Amino acid sequence: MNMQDAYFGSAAELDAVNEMLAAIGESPVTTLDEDGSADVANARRILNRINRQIQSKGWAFNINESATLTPDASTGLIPFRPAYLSILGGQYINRGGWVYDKSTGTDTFSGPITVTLITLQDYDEMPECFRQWIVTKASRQFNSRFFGAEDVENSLAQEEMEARMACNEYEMDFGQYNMLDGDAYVQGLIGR
Amino acid sequence: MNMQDAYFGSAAELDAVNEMLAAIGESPVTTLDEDGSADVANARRILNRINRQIQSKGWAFNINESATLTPDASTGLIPFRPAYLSILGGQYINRGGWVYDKSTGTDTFSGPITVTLITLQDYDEMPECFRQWIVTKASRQFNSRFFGAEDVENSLAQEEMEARMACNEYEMDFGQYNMLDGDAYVQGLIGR
Amino acid sequence: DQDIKTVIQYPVGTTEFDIPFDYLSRKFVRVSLVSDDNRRLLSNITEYRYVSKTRVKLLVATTGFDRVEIRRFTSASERIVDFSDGSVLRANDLNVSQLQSAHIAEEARDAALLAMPEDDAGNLDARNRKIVRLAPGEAGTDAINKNQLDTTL
Amino acid sequence: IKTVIQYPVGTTEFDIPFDYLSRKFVRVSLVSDDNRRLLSNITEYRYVSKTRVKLLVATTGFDRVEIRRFTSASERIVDFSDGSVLRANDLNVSQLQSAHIAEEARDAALLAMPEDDAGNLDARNRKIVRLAPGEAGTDAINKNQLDTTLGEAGG
Amino acid sequence: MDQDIKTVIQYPVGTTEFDIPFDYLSRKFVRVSLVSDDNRRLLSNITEYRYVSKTRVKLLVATTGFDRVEIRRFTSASERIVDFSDGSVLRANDLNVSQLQSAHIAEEARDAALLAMPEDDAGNLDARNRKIVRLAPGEAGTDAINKNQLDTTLGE
Amino acid sequence: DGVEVMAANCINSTMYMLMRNGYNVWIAAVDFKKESTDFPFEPYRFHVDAKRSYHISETAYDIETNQTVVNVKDIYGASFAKGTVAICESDGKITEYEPTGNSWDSTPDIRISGDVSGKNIVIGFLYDFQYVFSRFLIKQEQNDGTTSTEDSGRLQLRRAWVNYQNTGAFTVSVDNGSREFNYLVNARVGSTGLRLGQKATTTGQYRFPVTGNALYQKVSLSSFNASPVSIIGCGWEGNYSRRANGI
Amino acid sequence: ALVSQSIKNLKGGISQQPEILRYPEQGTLQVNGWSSETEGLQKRPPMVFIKSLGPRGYLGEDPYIHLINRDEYEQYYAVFTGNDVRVFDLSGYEYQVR
Repeated sequence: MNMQDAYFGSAAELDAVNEMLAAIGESPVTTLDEDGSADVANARRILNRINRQIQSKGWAFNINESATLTPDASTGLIPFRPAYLSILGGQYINRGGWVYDKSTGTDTFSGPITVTLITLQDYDEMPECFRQWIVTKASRQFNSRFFGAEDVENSLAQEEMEARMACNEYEMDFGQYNMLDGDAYVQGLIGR
Repeated sequence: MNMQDAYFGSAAELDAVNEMLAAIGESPVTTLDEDGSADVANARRILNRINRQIQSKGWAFNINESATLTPDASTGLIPFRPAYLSILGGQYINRGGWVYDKSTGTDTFSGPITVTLITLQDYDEMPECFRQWIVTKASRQFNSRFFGAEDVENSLAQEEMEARMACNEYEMDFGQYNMLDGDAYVQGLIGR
Repeated sequence: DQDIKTVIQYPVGTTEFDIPFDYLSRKFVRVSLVSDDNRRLLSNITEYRYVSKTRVKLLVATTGFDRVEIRRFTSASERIVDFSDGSVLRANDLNVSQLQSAHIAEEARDAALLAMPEDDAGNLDARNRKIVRLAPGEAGTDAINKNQLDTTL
Repeated sequence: IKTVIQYPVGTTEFDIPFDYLSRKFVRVSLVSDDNRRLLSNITEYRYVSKTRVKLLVATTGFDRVEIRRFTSASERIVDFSDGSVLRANDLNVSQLQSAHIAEEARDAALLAMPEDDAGNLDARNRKIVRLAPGEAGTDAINKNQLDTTLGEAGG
Repeated sequence: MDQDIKTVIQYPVGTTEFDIPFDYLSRKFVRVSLVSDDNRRLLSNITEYRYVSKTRVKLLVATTGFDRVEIRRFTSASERIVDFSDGSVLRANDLNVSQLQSAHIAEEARDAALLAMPEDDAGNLDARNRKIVRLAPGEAGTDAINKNQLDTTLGE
Repeated sequence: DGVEVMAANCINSTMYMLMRNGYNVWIAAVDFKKESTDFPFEPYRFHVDAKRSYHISETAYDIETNQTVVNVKDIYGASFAKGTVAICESDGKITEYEPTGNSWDSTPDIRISGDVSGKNIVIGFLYDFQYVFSRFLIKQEQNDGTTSTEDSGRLQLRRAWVNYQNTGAFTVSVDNGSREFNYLVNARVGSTGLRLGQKATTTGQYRFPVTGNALYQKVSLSSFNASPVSIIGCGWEGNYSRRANGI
Repeated sequence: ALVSQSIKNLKGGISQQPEILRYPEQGTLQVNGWSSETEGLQKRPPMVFIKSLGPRGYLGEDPYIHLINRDEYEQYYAVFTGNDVRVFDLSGYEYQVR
């Protein structure tokens, strides 16, 4: 079997959990049982939380500024799904499990409303730089909660910082923000 | 991959693993396929992860600003293969395993689209300076995860910093960037 | 055959439905809202949730759609079981490894059986259905549409 | 098509051309253009050898005897267990079950109209029975429409 | 491509380098063909095209006379890449590749099954803008007719 | 399950003893053989209870049902109530053959599968080797010769390990008040000991995750296999975080 | 911090004592286990089955059994039932007694 003739890829979710366990020196796991092994149950729970937490920060690729929400058909209630990491562009507060206008004291909407929305995404559906930050941050947390070594925590603290910088540069490279022509107020002043 | 001789693609990768083993004071191995163990296997996993981590940062040689993606013939879907470390220069976000457009809410493309792409490239076909950095960084990460010594990590931290500088100088020598005649905006101002 | 287990369609009007097949991963299961003219794939996370291992609940409205479809689509790119040197060999991993390939192959067989089959007479049976689209036939023995017929007329 | 074979009636002994992992995967049925019925093991037929079977019941009213392979994906022929010695043959048979199901899927596609070579859909010199009249021009047209429209033009 | 088909892709002509959009276990399983409406011809490795990288190929032959470039996966069912023998050490790579070969064959069967004419959502057979080649003459009143009969009845 | 032991007397290593079953009475012996097997053909000891070697007759195969019928009563001379009968071939293959229904006295036949004919199988009942650890607490050696623990502050133990000499693919089970996790110890993939033809010797040490309060984590072992097991020692590690120092 | 302890050998046994008081070596349950001197814990050797002596109650409900060990060739296994005496050898053969 010549590996150079073959190109194949494994599961991204399994590798992330598998890479998290290697951070404390443990052996790899073949499958994501979630019932037989406590490491898989503990690791995936931490990985899901870190993945959800990082996305909720708001980046140029997961922020949708033209998202619309249809207000059902019979009643104006819009379901405030728990998947919505943040709703911006207006004042909406999830008053009772439904979207609340919070500017006009109403819970029922006649027509679709445009909002800035961040919806939860699968872990494998992220840029590679963001995936590395998610795994490194989760493994660093997974050490402190469960293993709690000293030299491992110090090493992972530097690794998480380095991965956060790589995501920051990708944020600027993706957005290409400008303080003269991309700025919302200076651009008007440039006109002559 | 080495199309000239498939040996070079496996001999080089053998030395990389055979060099991270020596980082913790281990006798060299001869055949990678016939020596499974739990230490060589861990070494290759870290080397693979470190390889794409450094590549995904973006360098003057692995960035293709004129890369095109052909969107099928009948349909218009571009598969988002995992080899695409970072697709920037536009608004493509990997919506559902395919290439999205964000700016235009569409998934199907009529014709090929140009975009700045970073493709995952094999370890053996990297610049020698980057090959040294990948191995040195991987061996340092391979120490802390499994061996976790103290004086070994102190020495490896210096080597990784020293190796990173060599890549930074080569990145500058490769691109020979200019703030007068290579600059995208001063060039117009210099015109007289 | 009518023993197809991977594909099932329920009429709309109920919030909860049962998955009639077993699956290895939740992302191998596809839930869609199907109508005669429109069809859209309900995402996970937002659109629906799993009441239990074998039952789902729709969190969206089904207005404009006639049927709810649940279909198994296993992917071979995403391996459920990955073997690594130095890791404990378990018979469960070997069983699941074989199961994934069988699941994909069974999906292939169900898809083929869902097509139009030939009856026992040895010729294709359309079962009183009408063939649509069907780009015009250029060879002599090719099937024809009325656009070929109308020009002939 | 390897997984499906049909034999004319008149003989009690029939061969099985395809290799099968289990005797339960093999399906023996009596096929006629009008009706079709399945045969249960032991009671309706018995296995003369590994590759041959004999029909105990009569074949009256049925033109052909059909033998088909239907590998069950739910049940695994090779059950891997700990404390039992693993064999290379056990691994080989384990992959063979998935390969057999794929072969049946390819054959089942061949019974219908699959794509041949450069796209298109081929009926291997097989006519299409039943079918419905086409509402639109793109839709296929049955022989009744041809007979009426060109029969009136013809006469 | 699309959601249902993975092993098949067709690119319009206009460039020399093309991408392989699927994972494969051997380079012999990747088949590159030049496709047009009238005809379609297969390309051999080395002589006609060479592997740029593990997922990209460059074709050396001229692409004139053809409309599209198709890359398709053909996993050999008869020939197993990994053969297990007694007395040999069991490795994870062998288990991974042996599992994948069965899986890759299963996908190829799935794509072939889905390429056959399916029933659509409306409830009737859907040819998907593909002409039905071959086909036998229809005798009964409710039968699909070929163009031979259409031309035959035109004579009178 | 309902086997009563009477008159267990041992000469040298061998330990002879008589048993009642509810159907029959028999004499059995327990021998502490080291690096040896009861029968020449078997590869290893085949740690299966009530074991004996049987040579299946050539005629005991049916083309119709494609099964090799073996009678438990005809080979043992007795009848058994309950248990998992394991039939071991020469190559080391082992298959468990739980009775069809309502004990073995009612249904004493075993179907097997493919043609076997004369192969000198080894047939017996599987028995469960179970051992549960004591609570993983901090133990002080003291000076008067007895070991004393400290229980002033809680201890969150994080990982544990087990040392084994050879073993035969046993399993480790961690149970607390709420859930129960199972970890299986066996030969590692890509190991010289693990070969396709031969049995797995699997020497080494295995580490498994055990998380929670020390007083509630229960660690146990179980084999239920025909393969021998051999556990040497164990260990644990966790976060103590004592509140007040002991004078 | 991370504190660890190791139990070198599991010679141990079983303890009915409270978990705080019992030694690390002693366990709570041990069934079908042979705690050897060299290997810490082992599965007990298999029980080999030789000969069947008859139906239940053949030896009486509550017999008195004595083992006779005279020579390497002859070993007699005498059983005193409620109202009868029976003699067996270690090979399972039964000797008539008058």
